[PDB]
Amino acid sequence: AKTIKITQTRSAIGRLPKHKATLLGLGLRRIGHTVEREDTPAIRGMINAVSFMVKVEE
Amino acid sequence: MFTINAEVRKEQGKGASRRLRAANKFPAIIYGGKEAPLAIELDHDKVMNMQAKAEFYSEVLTIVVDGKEIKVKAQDVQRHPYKPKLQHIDFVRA
Amino acid sequence: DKKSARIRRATRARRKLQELGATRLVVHRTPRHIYAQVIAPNGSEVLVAASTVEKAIAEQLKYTGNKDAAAAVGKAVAERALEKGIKDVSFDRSGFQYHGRVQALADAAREAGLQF
Amino acid sequence: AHKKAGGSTRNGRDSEAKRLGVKRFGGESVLAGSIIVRQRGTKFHAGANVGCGRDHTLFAKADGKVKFEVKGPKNRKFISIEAE
Amino acid sequence: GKGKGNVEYWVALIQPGKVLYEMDGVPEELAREAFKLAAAKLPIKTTFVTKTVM
RNA sequence: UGCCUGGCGGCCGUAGCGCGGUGGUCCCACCUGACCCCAUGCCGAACUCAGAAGUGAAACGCCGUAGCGCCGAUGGUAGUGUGGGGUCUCCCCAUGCGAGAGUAGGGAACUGCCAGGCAU
RNA sequence: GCUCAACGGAUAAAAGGUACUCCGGGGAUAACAGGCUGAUACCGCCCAAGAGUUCAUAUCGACGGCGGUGUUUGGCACCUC
RNA sequence: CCUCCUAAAGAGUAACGGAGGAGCACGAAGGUUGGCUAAUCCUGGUCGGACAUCAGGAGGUUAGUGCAAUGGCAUAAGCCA
RNA sequence: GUGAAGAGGGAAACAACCCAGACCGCCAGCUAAGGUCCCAAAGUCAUGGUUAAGUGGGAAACGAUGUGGGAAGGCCCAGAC
Ligand SMILES: [Mg+2]
Ligand SMILES: [Mg+2]
Ligand SMILES: [Mg+2]
Ligand SMILES: [Mg+2]
Ligand SMILES: [Mg+2]
Ligand SMILES: [Mg+2]
Ligand SMILES: [Mg+2]
Ligand SMILES: [Mg+2]
Ligand SMILES: [Mg+2]
Ligand SMILES: [Mg+2]
Ligand SMILES: [Mg+2]
Ligand SMILES: [Mg+2]
Ligand SMILES: [Mg+2]
Ligand SMILES: [Mg+2]
Ligand SMILES: [Mg+2]
Ligand SMILES: [Mg+2]
Ligand SMILES: [Mg+2]
Ligand SMILES: [Mg+2]
Ligand SMILES: [Mg+2]
Ligand SMILES: [Mg+2]
Ligand SMILES: [Mg+2]
Ligand SMILES: [Mg+2]
Ligand SMILES: [Mg+2]
Ligand SMILES: [Mg+2]
Repeated sequence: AKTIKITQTRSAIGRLPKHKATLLGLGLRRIGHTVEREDTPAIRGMINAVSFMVKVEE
Repeated sequence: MFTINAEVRKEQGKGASRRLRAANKFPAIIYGGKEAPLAIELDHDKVMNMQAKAEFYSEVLTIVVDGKEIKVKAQDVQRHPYKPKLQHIDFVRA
Repeated sequence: DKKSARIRRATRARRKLQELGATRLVVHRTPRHIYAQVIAPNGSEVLVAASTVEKAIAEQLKYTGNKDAAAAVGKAVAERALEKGIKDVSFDRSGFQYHGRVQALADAAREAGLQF
Repeated sequence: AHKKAGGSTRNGRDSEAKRLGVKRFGGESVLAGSIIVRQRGTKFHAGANVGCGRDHTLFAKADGKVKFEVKGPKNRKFISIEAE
Repeated sequence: GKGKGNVEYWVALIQPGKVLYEMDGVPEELAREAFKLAAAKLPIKTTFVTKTVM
């Protein structure tokens, strides 16, 4: 039920394809895109995978 | 005969240990005995100077942690591969 | 050792039966007594057991270690298996040469009704 | 010392890779007759409902799910097919 | 090309901490001088270490 | 129910080896003898048959033993996925995974079914 | 029934010269020069056995070690066919 | 064409990279049933020894696998009938 | 991963390096890498250290009372160096 906001803060150019797929799964589309998602262990795992290029407003 | 002031480690692992060894301390363990092991955070320079004596590895050390004194033996020592520094000390409750 | 050699001999047919899933009529022959068991395919449950060591079988026997005692014990084990409805088993000679007392037990069981 | 010298090599031979190894891993669900592992010699053994071909290829003999287990006194590795 | 080369000399890869030479039965200062003389012939930085119980 | 023994397993060294001891009413083993059934590329050794005098000697079972084998943490170390950095053929930092060896220590297995024996 | 072994086997059946040469192409690929690199080469320096009547270091300097230059022989094939 | 490595713990993966083999053999060296377990060393023993056959022990598969190497193999895939 | 087939900002210049993916227009704002003395937009910013070599702004073994920090140790007002 709890919802976090995820803001992409770095480019996806030159990232690993798995990182790009994680960005797509989160739904982030471009730098400075902020999306709202639910707070699940799976979502936390995605954020941990791409933690270097996204910021989380919990 | 030698007293070693020790403090309780808060975080364990590779990162925390390397942080200690940079900050001029080094991890150590007190195992043996009938109770659970205790991880401690020794002062590297003092312990190196005090272990310079050859009787460090023979007499029963005393360790002061939280005022509680523990009578120990120096069981095993890990040294830096190419430096006069210590990386880890195994103490046995005795 | 003799029993070590016997176990080594038996193990192949025992494993074949154990993977096939056959109910197993395992024999065990000693110089004095001859034992027979019928065991479930899992190997940890003894369905029936007839032996010359027990009074009900022994008291009708002169000597417990010969072909006639073997025939008596085979007859007994086969009839008890038929009363438990075991019907169809497979023979585990346990390394013993299928001959003499073991063969006599086998024929006694076959004529009594166990199918193998 | 002008151009070069010379000298042949005696090697430079090899054979087509055979594509051995485990085909269906533990937990998978196979159809009857599915090859579970191609191997040289019984590195893996045939457990329940698993048959061993001439080239020691293990194939499932019954529909179900693969299951590896260490079994026996020699701690060998047996592939079994749980009934599914 | 045209294959590999021929074996010419044998080496022993050295990693930090490896105790190359050991010596016994001599005074410590003479050991230091001998080890200095030896290290002068090697392409790797060295140091003088002593025996310890553990 | 207790304990001993035999069989079939479970499991596959905390379960194996060594060393010391102990068991024969029952079981087991050794044992006695070969028209025989059956047998040895010779030999009743083994396999087999007919038995039971004797002994637990060997084997086996059990018990006790740490001399080994075996298992074995906590901690540290090595390595390493992702992101950075350095005087970059090697390293370091953040974070995640984290051994091998070794140390303390444990350790002389445990357990199911059936049958027989003894004390009930 | 093919050592069709150049082994997916151009024919059943086939070797050479060209400085007398010719055409299409290539710096996809060589010789000359340039380039990168520096094994080699050349020049330095470190340790110092020893030689030097005694004395390692006036002058040499073994066994080894560390660099510089781009001065030869090279390596590569980046420019130019 | 076969085997190991490179090959980066699924498969696959190049070099004029590092090592070796094949162009078969067998009517039994195949099937099945029954049975058996090796190398080596030590001790004792006629010719007879370091190495022949015999007996005992230690050992533990350090053997064998018709031929390369790998993976296997004690329930034997090894050895007899 | 990038270039090929990706412009733009940075690395002085510098396909392939760092940042970042150009639909068009604007004499609007916030930033990434990288920077803020002048060329040349932005700190002659604040705090505490270090360097005296133009190091910064090429290079090793090795050498040295350069300087800064640290933990010891030796001899000392029977007055030590
Ligand atoms: Mg780390
Ligand atoms: Mg090749
Ligand atoms: Mg461990
Ligand atoms: Mg061809
Ligand atoms: Mg071809
Ligand atoms: Mg022309
Ligand atoms: Mg070119
Ligand atoms: Mg040229
Ligand atoms: Mg040149
Ligand atoms: Mg040019
Ligand atoms: Mg040009
Ligand atoms: Mg692979
Ligand atoms: Mg891989
Ligand atoms: Mg064969
Ligand atoms: Mg065969
Ligand atoms: Mg093109
Ligand atoms: Mg660009
Ligand atoms: Mg692109
Ligand atoms: Mg640009
Ligand atoms: Mg530049
Ligand atoms: Mg520019
Ligand atoms: Mg676009
Ligand atoms: Mg701004
Ligand atoms: Mg300005």
